[PDB]
Amino acid sequence: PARPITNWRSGDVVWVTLPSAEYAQSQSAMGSHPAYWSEEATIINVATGQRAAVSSIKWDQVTLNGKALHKETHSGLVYYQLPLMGKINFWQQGTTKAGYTYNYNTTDSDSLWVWWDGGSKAYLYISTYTTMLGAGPVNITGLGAVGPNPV
Amino acid sequence: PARPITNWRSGDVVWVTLPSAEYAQSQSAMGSHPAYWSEEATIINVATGQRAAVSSIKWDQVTLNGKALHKETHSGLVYYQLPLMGKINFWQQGTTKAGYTYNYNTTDSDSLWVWWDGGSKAYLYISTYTTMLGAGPVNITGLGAVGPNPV
Amino acid sequence: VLTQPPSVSAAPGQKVTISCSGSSSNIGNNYVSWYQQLPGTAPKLLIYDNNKRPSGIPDRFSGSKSGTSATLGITGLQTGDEADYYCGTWDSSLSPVVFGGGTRLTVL
Amino acid sequence: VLTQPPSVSAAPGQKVTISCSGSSSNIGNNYVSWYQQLPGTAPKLLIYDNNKRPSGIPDRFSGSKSGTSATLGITGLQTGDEADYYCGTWDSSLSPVVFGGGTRLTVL
Amino acid sequence: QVQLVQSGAEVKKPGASVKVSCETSGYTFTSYNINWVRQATGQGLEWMGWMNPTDGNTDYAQKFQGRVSMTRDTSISTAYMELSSLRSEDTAVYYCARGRGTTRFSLQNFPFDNAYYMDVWGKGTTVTVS
Amino acid sequence: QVQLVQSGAEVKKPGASVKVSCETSGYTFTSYNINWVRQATGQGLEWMGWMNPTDGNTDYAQKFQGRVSMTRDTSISTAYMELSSLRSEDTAVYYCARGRGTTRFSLQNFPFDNAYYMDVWGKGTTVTVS
Repeated sequence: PARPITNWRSGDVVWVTLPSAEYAQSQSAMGSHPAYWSEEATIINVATGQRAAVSSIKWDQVTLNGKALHKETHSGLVYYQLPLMGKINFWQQGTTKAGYTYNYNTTDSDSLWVWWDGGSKAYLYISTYTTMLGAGPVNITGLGAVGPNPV
Repeated sequence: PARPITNWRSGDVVWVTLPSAEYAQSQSAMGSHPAYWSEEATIINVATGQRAAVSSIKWDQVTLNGKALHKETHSGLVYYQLPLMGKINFWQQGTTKAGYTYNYNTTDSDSLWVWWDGGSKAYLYISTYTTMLGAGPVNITGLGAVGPNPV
Repeated sequence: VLTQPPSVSAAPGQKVTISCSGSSSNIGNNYVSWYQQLPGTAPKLLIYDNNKRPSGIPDRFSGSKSGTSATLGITGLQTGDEADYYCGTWDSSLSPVVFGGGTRLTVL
Repeated sequence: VLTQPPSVSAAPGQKVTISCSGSSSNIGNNYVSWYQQLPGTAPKLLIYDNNKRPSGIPDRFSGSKSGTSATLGITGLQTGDEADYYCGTWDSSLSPVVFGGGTRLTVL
Repeated sequence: QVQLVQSGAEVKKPGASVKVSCETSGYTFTSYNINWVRQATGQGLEWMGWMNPTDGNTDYAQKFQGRVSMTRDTSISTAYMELSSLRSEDTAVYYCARGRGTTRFSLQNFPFDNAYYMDVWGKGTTVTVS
Repeated sequence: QVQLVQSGAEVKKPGASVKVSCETSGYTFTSYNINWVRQATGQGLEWMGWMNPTDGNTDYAQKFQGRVSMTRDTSISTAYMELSSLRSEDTAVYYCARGRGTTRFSLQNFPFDNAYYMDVWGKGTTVTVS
């Protein structure tokens, strides 16, 4: 027995890899702000050691602290929210070339937004400020600490 | 058998807590830039699950990828560098109010600088831009991914 | 600059609040500390940052910053609380240390 | 604005480089792409970002950005490499898409 | 795959206006800027301006401002360029391209870390004037 | 513990200058700014200026600029204040305090997230003028 990847609690550490990430100029579920996204991203729970592809997770069954994730149906597409404590730390994979989020100046907290089709097609989104790492596609690794439930 | 806390490889995840952190105006082993530092900091290796107090570690025996950490003897004080990939993610403990580093606009990578007395007295330094979390003392939790050896 | 009630009175066991109010460049942007000054004594740090208590200050004292106005709270009044309380914050336009007018906390 | 050699020649089996030169607001601050144009054909993306090859571009092509000057590299020259190569980057002062003068890759 | 099919060659008198077309396929049309690049025969490439095919927003180079109008038809997924007051130095091949990257451009709003490249090009449209 | 011992009361004629001392103990003197705060009898607190006791850098309020000079003596760990051109409205208690926080102040250099408070105070120096 081990805690599955669809089980999260506050204080967990999430490791996300976004191979061939595309730069989105304005993401709907961020307030129309830039983001990187990949179709075949991978999500890892660092403490437990469990990992799975983002596109192969039933995101309506993912629970944080035993409760379902917050969802936003912007346009006709449903975006799931995975809150973080602190900012999302993303850098170009394999290189020490870091990226900074849109709210680089503020004391706000970031979140991992996922679009899920309902079958097996999921996109992982990371809030960014500009094309500091490139216009895409670019391999990107992220890192974050799982935050509390937005109530 | 388990990998000790004085054993690091690139890609490890470090969880640091800085209880009652003081705001330093200019840190010598940062380019004379602000920092938060704590006397009773704790260091955790998230994947392995090992943790120890920063003041209880022989920092001349801490090895990254089998090689000793880079040291800088600014003034009469020796500071040990633990390189990171990406920026150091630090926030107020227990709250979702996140601090941001000095190089919040650059693609640079941060590091965990440790002053070690040679006995049992160690200070953990986290780069910061201003008193965005306060003048101190303030409980601060940090998060980072261990980077490659600076050659 | 930072406004503050001239005086505040309360029952010898009742919660009472002391509130300042500044501009965007005073309180909405920076942290506001509180100072206690007994009559005939030097001022003493009461609250630092926005809601943090120094070692020695009893837990009945509290503070909070909401907008451009910040308040000082008490849980229970005692005889030794009869003092003068001051606001202090950072002014990015005037001076790094600005104060309020003060407030006398009396008993009814 | 972006300087570029008018012509570049090399042996049919020799490594050759094509280098541009910009200002601080051209190359030192932004990413520089490379485009290949065969005679009588539309331009084709050769290098995006600074050293990134699209799907289809052989690994012999390479690029690198060091300062305000960036270069285009080749590992081995072939018959089909005889084309015209252009620089492209972001200019924060003039236009988001600026080009160089171009360069003809001939054979000796 | 993704394609950018343009119109045929045009012969125009000096003083008229030429409208060139660019049909797009294989991708969501209202997702990437449609660029226009000019190249005089014997000269290098020259960016003319992009156009966001979702709000009609366009941004011309400071040489054609007042002589070029870039429109859109999202129903048929066809981008357009118009060039009026055709001078003698306008005989050139006009290219349609799809750009990927940052779209916000101004004199001083984002003076660093700006990546934008043209991924898929057209075939060119030779517009001669005489 | 850390202490701030000041000088005794001073009586000055109108037009002279008063020097007020502040000895430091219990902590590294060249590590925190030394603050000076005035309080006229019957009036509230008022910041007079700080001084970095490691470079001599000082920052006065825009009311005493030209009448106050804050020096330092790191050998004996004593901070100094001088107030010249004593007017009638200068009879006040002068306080020595130790500040903790950001020490960089400019009109527009850091217009957000600035925390600075006075941690340990002196006992006051009653300076009367008449």
